[PDB]
Amino acid sequence: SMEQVAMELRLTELTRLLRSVLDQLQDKDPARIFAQPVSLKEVPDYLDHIKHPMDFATMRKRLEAQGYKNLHEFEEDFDLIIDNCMKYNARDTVFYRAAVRLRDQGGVVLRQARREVDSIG
Repeated sequence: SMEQVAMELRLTELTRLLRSVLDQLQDKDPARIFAQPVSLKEVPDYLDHIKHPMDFATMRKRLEAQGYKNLHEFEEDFDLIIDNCMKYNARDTVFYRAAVRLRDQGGVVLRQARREVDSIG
């Protein structure tokens, strides 16, 4: 139908916007701490601690499959990156500290994203 197409164009444009959001958030991680999944070869107990692992490469795969229906779903995955890190790693670690800085700096980007998503519909 024409409606299904219109809907598909909306999703494509959301995907376009979320791709720009993702790039902006990932720039706030210049150390690439959150770029890839925690390695289960190198941290073999990880899934005993963290039940829903997440990382920027995994978000990108979902994004490019158009698997984010709305900004909330995208934000859920970003929050998992941060929250998983802040539980697994102690406060006095470069990992924890990187998550805090990513959360703080990401907030600005996500605040405008939500306005843009609502604005453009």
